[PDB]
Amino acid sequence: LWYQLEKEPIVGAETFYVDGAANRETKLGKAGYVTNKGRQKVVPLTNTTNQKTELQAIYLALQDSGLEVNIVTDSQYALGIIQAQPDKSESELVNQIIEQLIKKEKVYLAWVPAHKGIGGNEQVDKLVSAGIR
Ligand SMILES: O=C(O)Cc1cc(=O)oc2c(O)c(O)ccc12
Ligand SMILES: [Mn+2]
Ligand SMILES: [Mn+2]
Repeated sequence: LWYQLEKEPIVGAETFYVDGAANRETKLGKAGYVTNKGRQKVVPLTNTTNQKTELQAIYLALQDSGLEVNIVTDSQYALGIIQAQPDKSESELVNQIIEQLIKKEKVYLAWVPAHKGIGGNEQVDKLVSAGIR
């Protein structure tokens, strides 16, 4: 079915490093990205969870990118959902992400381990984590 993930990075395409952070007690969160072209975004979230913020971040990257995009996440949870290539989810947010994925021409989704010195990943982590932490 209909959408396909690239097997290797798209050379020359904007690369979005995404992350989210949420506070357990307070349920406040942030989602965001930084790109290799100097683009950045951080949005505040309420009544959220870590996994929801990580999915929110990918949705933003998808909304704000062109038809070809590389996305680098540290979330295995999100990776799983997207690599599974579902038709429909019970989650509205996942369905929105799916809708956006179909509208892309090429999407590469990479995973990196959190807090292991990957440049872009550390950058966005610091962004979304500030004030939440
Ligand atoms: O790697 C970990 O310890 C858990 C973890 C998973 C994830 O998806 O995102 C994370 C993150 O953004 C952090 O700042 C710290 C830990 C995680
Ligand atoms: Mn993360
Ligand atoms: Mn982080």
